[PDB]
Amino acid sequence: MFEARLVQGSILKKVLEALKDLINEACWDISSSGVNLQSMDSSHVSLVQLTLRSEGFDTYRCDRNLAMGVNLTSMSKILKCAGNEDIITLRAEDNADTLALVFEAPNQEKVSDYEMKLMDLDVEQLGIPEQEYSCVVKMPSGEFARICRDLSHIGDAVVISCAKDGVKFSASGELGNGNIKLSQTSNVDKEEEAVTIEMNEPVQLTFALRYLNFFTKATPLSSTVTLSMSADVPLVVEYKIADMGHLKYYLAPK
Amino acid sequence: FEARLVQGSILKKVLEALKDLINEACWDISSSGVNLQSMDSSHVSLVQLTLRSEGFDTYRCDRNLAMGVNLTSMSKILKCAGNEDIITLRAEDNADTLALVFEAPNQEKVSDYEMKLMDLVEQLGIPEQEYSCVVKMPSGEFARICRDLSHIGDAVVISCAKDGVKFSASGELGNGNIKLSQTSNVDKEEEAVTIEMNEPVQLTFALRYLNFFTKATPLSSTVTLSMSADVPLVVEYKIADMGHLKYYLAPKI
Amino acid sequence: MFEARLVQGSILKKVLEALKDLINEACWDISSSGVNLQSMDSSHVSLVQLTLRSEGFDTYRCDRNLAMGVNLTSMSKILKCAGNEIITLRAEDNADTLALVFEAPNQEKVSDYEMKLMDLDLGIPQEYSCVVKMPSGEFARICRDLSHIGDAVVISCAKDGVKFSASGELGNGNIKLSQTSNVEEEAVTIEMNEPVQLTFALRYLNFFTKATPLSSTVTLSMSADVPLVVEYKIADMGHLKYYLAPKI
Amino acid sequence: QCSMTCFY
Amino acid sequence: RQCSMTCFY
Ligand SMILES: *Cc1cccc(C*)c1
Ligand SMILES: *Cc1cccc(C*)c1
Repeated sequence: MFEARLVQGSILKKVLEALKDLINEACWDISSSGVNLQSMDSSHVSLVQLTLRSEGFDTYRCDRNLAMGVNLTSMSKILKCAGNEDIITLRAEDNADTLALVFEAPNQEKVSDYEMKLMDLDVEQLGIPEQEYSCVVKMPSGEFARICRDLSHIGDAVVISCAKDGVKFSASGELGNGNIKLSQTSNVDKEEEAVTIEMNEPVQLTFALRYLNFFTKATPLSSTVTLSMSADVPLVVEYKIADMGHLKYYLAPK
Repeated sequence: FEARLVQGSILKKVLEALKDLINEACWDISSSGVNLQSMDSSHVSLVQLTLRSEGFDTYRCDRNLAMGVNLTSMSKILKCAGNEDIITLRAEDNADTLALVFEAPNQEKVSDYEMKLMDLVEQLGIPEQEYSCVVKMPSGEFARICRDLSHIGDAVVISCAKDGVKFSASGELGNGNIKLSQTSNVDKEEEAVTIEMNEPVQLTFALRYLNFFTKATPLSSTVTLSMSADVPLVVEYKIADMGHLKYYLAPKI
Repeated sequence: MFEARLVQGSILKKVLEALKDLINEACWDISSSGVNLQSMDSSHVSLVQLTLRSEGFDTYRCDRNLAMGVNLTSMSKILKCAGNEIITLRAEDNADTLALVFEAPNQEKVSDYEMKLMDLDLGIPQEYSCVVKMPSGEFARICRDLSHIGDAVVISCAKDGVKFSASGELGNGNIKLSQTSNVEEEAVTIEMNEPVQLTFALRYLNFFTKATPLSSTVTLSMSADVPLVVEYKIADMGHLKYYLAPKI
Repeated sequence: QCSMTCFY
Repeated sequence: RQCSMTCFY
């Protein structure tokens, strides 16, 4: 008896557009705390941790722990029919094999009613210890999006080098070389337009750009992205879901 | 004949409406107006365009001329039209070519195109019928609903009653049910939903042809749907200060 | 060492987008006078002549003649990574790579790219019969418009107007611009010495059209049996000149 | 389904 | 290389 009413469905819309392309099949663990997704990709290179919390929904009601097998492509298609101001209602029965989506317009005159198939879950949900990282950059999401797009033309790999004074992105492909460098902002009149670095040990890591573009697709959710990297451990691309959850992407270095 | 029109955007929109669904049609020109009435390729749908004499800025016709036009070439030529260029459609008493003339008011540019006409137009009759259910909604909302439900399946199920219309699809990735309700406001030209129910209707239609009909959305702010059992669906658009487009499609049965 | 500092990178971006589709690999001749390109298209049909001069650049410094083999698509991508609002081209006396440095006026973001070169492997003469001076935008329209009617264009220059004509299997089209002038300015002006009636192919003029955002005015230069010259001037920095051989 | 020549 | 993935968790 899962029933979640949320009024700004844009968020739920955006999340789908974020995760539609990276993960094909996912498993939503529904509990009395919130909706939690944690999955990998085909070749086990990246990891996605989505967490939306009970206090964010306008009406959360859960009875038993539900394990739903979702096809995020079909689901993204169904929420494509969702208005950005539409109110979305997730619903399911304690044992049902179908998830019900209800899109309802602010002016109570249109009620779209969709029902998606669930499938057999078979996911190994490993744990990722929330840890303390050597380098932690906190920048606007738009410029990170820029840099990833720009450097995606040069090569298939990026080299992030965090130091004491600046963050540096570097690519080197079959058609040349590229080096973008962002620096520390002082006192800018916008909290979400500032770059700040918290260094404890300079880091020198090599990642793949395709998955960074995948992660970049989640840009409209937050104005600020946080990168967290350290030697030999994965990079954490984190977007805040304003007053409700978090989205976390992880990548294993070269 | 000779038809002078100042706001060519309208005619551009009409062509963009019918350019893609119907390829070649027949234009019956008379002293009353331009009349098009055609079918599609797979003989499923029907288009009825009517532009009236009073809408043109200078309309002059003498006798009924029946010219066979290929709306794709004409649509390209109307893509070549200037937005401020006063447009003159023209034709010779017996010539096999239709002339389009775009002319700038003050400037010095005159585009002059001449398209070849043709001659085969099996025009069936439309009894002036009374339909069981008649909904009048914004064209944008019909466009939305068709687009949205086009992702689920190839068919739509319209169920009209006294207070609300219901759209239903069932495809390879689920099912969908949209429902529109009545108006409660004092000013809602293209914001209100109204139903003219005499007997609730339950009809099954194809979504591809509805999207083809939908492409004509920027023409009018209001669409009128007309349904009855076993008879085709009537999707009607107003052409502001001229005529009308009426699309007919045969149900699934 | 070559070093060119430029403030309006919009120009260079526009140029790259212009010739990106016509030429695949090119020869950039950089000297102390300016950057000069002269190449043909696929199967060596039509000709492109780019000339940017040192006096246009904000900081020009050249030492030796540089001949760089560029893949204009890669350069177009790198200048797509360029903000429209400071661009630095650079190269070493013997280096096999061209360096692009994008820097914001306010010290915030500094992109540094270095592109690999490739391996390199006639003179441009005339007095023309008809010489038209029109806006580039209307040339763009008319070329596209008549490209919808047919694949070939017929320019007919006379004493009062230029005329464009196409003729395909579904009709014909004829646009005509005329020589209106007042005391109030004039918009289209022609320097005619003998009326011209010439037939060209529309695909290459549509190629030439991509250079429209460079200048607001294009100059057409035509004469019988000799190529058509489509010329756009760059704000005293240089010019782009396209040459196309007429039909028989 | 129904063709549109059934009708009219 | 490409580390894949856990390998790390
Ligand atoms: C041909 C035909 C007969 C009866 C009903 C329909 C919809 C079509
Ligand atoms: C870094 C690395 C090399 C080979 C295999 C794995 C999982 C990781």
